[PDB]
Amino acid sequence: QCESNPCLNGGSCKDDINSYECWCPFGFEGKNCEL
Amino acid sequence: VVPVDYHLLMMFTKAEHNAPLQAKARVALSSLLRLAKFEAHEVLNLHFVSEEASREVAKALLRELLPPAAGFKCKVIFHDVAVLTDKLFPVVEAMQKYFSAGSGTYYSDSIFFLSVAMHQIMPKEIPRIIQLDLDLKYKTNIRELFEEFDNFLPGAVIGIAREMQPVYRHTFWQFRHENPKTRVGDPPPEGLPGFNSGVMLLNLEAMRQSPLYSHLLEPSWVQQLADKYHFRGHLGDQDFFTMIGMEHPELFHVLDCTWNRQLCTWWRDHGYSDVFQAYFRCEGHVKIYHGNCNTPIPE
Ligand SMILES: O=c1ccn([C@@H]2O[C@H](COP(=O)(O)OP(=O)(O)O)[C@@H](O)[C@H]2O)c(=O)[nH]1
Ligand SMILES: *[C@@H]1O[C@H](CO)[C@@H](O)[C@H](O[C@H]2OC[C@@H](O)[C@H](O)[C@H]2O)[C@H]1O
Ligand SMILES: [Mn+2]
Repeated sequence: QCESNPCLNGGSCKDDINSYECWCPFGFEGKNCEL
Repeated sequence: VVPVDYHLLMMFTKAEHNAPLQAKARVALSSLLRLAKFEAHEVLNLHFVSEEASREVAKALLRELLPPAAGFKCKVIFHDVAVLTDKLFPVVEAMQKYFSAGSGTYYSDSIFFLSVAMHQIMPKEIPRIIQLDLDLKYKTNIRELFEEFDNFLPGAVIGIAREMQPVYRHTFWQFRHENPKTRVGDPPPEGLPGFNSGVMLLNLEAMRQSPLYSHLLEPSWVQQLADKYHFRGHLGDQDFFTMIGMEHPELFHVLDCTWNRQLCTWWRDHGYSDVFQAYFRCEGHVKIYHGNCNTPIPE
């Protein structure tokens, strides 16, 4: 299994090799939508 | 008396030196067997999908729990994960790239699609089967679930409960963005939140006999719908059913939430605090708890 991608774009797994941007759900920030 | 068979199927793999899985299986199987009641002519068939090490773990656990208190007839059957993987792969290959962690197409992911092609895998003599996760706790006689087969409307092939987190709200974001007015990914009672695979009524006959269902298994149909929905996932069968469930809700008899009360709240803390309640709300007398994402089940 993989950890869900917190980003709204790219693959379903976080750190999708083919993704460069991360669009976070409202209220979250960072390369993995942390804070 | 002509013997009447009841069939359950559980995935139980990589269980050796995996104590959290064994304890889960222990909680599921003891509650199941403690509370089950079947008439004298009836037999409960417990199918396990396991590699050889887990088959042995399962046998050791089962001997401690069988025969069941209620004294009904119970038969245990094991299916080789490797044999099933090879039978599944031709049917399931093309969907793997859309619904597996992550890409592309690996044999190790094929088994997570077993339910979608279960009608081609189980012998024809088996007309129906209930596939169950092992991170469950049963609060009623499993025999009662079988009556929900009688509630299938014409065209319905599968009984399945809704997903109780906004995971599909998240997954379908781009389709939602392009279609502001869609119910796809919305909470119930009027939204289409998608499905959870922890409890599934697989009517193998109806799956075999459905022209629509057979078409949806074809590579080009899988691809057209995944394109239409911009859909990527890593939850396997759950993701495929959720997707074809958006296009063809007639295929599914939606079980009440109490038949698969999911406890996982992971998505609440990952962008969906506001809407989370609308997905997670389930009321009524609980029949099955589902401690998904390793969530302790209450006692
Ligand atoms: O190493 C594993 C992982 C999962 N499973 C089976 O696959 C099901 C789905 O996994 P899990 O319930 O952990 O996922 P979740 O319910 O959190 O999606 C489990 O209930 C088990 O029956 C298994 O046999 N071995
Ligand atoms: C996203 O990744 C997280 C962390 O790995 C998982 O916990 C999520 O799965 C959980 O929520 C959705 C349910 O359908 C799963 O059964 C449950 O484990 C995953 O979406
Ligand atoms: Mn589960």
